[PDB]
Amino acid sequence: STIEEQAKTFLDKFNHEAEDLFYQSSLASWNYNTNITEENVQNMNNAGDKWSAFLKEQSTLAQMYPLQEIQNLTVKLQLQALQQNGSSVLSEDKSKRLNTILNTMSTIYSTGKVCNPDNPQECLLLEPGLNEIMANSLDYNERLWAWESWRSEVGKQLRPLYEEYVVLKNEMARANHYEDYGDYWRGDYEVNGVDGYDYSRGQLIEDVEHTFEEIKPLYEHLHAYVRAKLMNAYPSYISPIGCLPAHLLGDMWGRFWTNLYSLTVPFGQKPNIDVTDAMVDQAWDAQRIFKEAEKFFVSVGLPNMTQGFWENSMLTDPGNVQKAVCHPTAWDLGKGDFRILMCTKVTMDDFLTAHHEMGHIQYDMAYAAQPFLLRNGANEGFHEAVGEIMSLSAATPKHLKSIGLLSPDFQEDNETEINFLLKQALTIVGTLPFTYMLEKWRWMVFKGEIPKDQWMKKWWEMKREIVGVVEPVPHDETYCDPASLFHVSNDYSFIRYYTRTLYQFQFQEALCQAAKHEGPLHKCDISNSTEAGQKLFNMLRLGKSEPWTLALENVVGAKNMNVRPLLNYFEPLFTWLKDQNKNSFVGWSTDWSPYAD
Amino acid sequence: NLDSKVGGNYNYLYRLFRKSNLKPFERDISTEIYQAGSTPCNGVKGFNCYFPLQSYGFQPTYGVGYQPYRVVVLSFELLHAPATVCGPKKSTNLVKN
Repeated sequence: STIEEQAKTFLDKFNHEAEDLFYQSSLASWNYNTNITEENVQNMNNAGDKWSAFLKEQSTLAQMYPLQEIQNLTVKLQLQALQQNGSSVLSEDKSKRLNTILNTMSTIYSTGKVCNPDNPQECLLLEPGLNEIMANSLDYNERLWAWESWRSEVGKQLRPLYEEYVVLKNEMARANHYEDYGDYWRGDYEVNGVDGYDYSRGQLIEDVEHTFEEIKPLYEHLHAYVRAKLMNAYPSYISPIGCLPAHLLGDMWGRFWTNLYSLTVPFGQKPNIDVTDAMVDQAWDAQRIFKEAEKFFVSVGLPNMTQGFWENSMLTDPGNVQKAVCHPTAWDLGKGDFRILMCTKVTMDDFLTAHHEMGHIQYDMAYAAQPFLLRNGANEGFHEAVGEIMSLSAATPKHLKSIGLLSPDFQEDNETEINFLLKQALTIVGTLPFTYMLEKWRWMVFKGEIPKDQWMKKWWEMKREIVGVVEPVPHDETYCDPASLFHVSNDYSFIRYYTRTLYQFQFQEALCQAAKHEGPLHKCDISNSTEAGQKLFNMLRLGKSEPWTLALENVVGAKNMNVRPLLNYFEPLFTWLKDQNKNSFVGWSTDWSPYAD
Repeated sequence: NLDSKVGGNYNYLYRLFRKSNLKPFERDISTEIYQAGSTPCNGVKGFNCYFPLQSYGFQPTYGVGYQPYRVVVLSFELLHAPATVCGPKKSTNLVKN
């Protein structure tokens, strides 16, 4: 008779129906990604629309069960996502045009290309074509031609499409009783219903701002180290107290600095750790790469992989007859069906990638006992963070000497470890200011604090303050930098990259303290230690059924994000960068411009 | 390797909802619509009216743990009737003298 009995009955039947259609919807996308056919493209749209319209029909009966009469926490969380009507709150005209803008911006990004200024006949697409050239290009003009001319036909063309994207998504949050669309992505961290563990949505703005303050002294020493290496090439354009050009960051948007690791090597007289040449002599194939990584999950106490996982894996691309996407992705269908689509070659990166791709599958096995509505990560940052901490322990020299990749006589000292910590810093340390910059810019534009004319005015102004990057050619309001980005144009969460770095280092420090490892943190290895896997398995099976602030306390003992593991793991590198930057100026100024002298 | 086929098998169903718990050794084939709340149903699907029978998805691609298992349950009951069924016997060799 109570509402709780009626709400639980609706959730018991919905978990079965939603799980059956989601499996066929994910299976249709699997057959389309592994094989390109005219039958699979129609099955993906058919099975995709049946599952999409299924949540819309069940949302009508979900709003008829108020959460005020439900005293159960697990019931209100299952009805939290079903209470939202999605795009049904928008008007019929705005709902149909919303999917059009998303499909148009995604098509222009895929079909966009920049023709060679020297060769007007040859026109190369961005991915892979332009993304590959910008990596190894050392030329000043060649990098500027691809970087500047892209946003001319893309950033300027997507501006009227981006203006409509802001207006349509703001009307959805207003009907959902949200302050703005920027608050919608902050609702994933929302926690209510438990005394003392409540987490406000507006708290994330102060959290990412306060944790970034302690990141500055670590980032300023690394930014000055990279600038000192590239100063001798162009001393006129690159000022010691100034900022680095935007096109020289190693790729189009400057997401990762790993492309610059070649010229930034502190010591070139010492060998580097590489497992590529070691796997060639051992003669290993794609079958034993996942097999050796499966034993890594057994040594920590985690269950092994099912027979259907290794049998259904796709280990290569059979030519152009049957084409599959080589971008590594872990696809979770349902009911114990786990598959991964990746093109596996023999490289040092594919070894660490195998631990990352199998980390998502191993992560899904813990909470798989939960209902379909309760199967998910506690937030958007925990998805990729679980797979990264598995690869960090594999990249250590201790784990490489265990299975025989690295020779046991290899000398491990400060000169070898500082070279390894610098490669990870370019991917990690360089990501945090860039992710905090673009995400905070979206929150300010979606809120309305920045007029449409000041989008680019505040973009490059706040860019020299955060990441210390100035544009070689000044741009007007016609260009839009985030419009060309993969995550913004495809409507994917851009905040998950900033919080992931803080979550993965907390887990790295906690697991090494449980297994009683001594010394620096980058020397830690979680293999053969079953004590750390038991403490982590308790949180992995919770998912989002419990508050992420409560599940985080059961591992690291912290109720929020903390920079202490970020500084300690980078402490050996921070001490070396401080001594090398004494001859240079630590920090940068925002008043310097390459075209303003 | 037998029941599961490509595309799914909807022939095998199960009773998801019932007003109470079944008694030992009881079989209920009633298809009557389950009523969760006080809202009248009268065999019509709607609010607080759910069709109890649900389908088992059967394909070879599902994980090993959720694969369907054919279960044969033998009920052993000793009544006051004369015993008939017994275990197998054994015959040995015959010797004389």
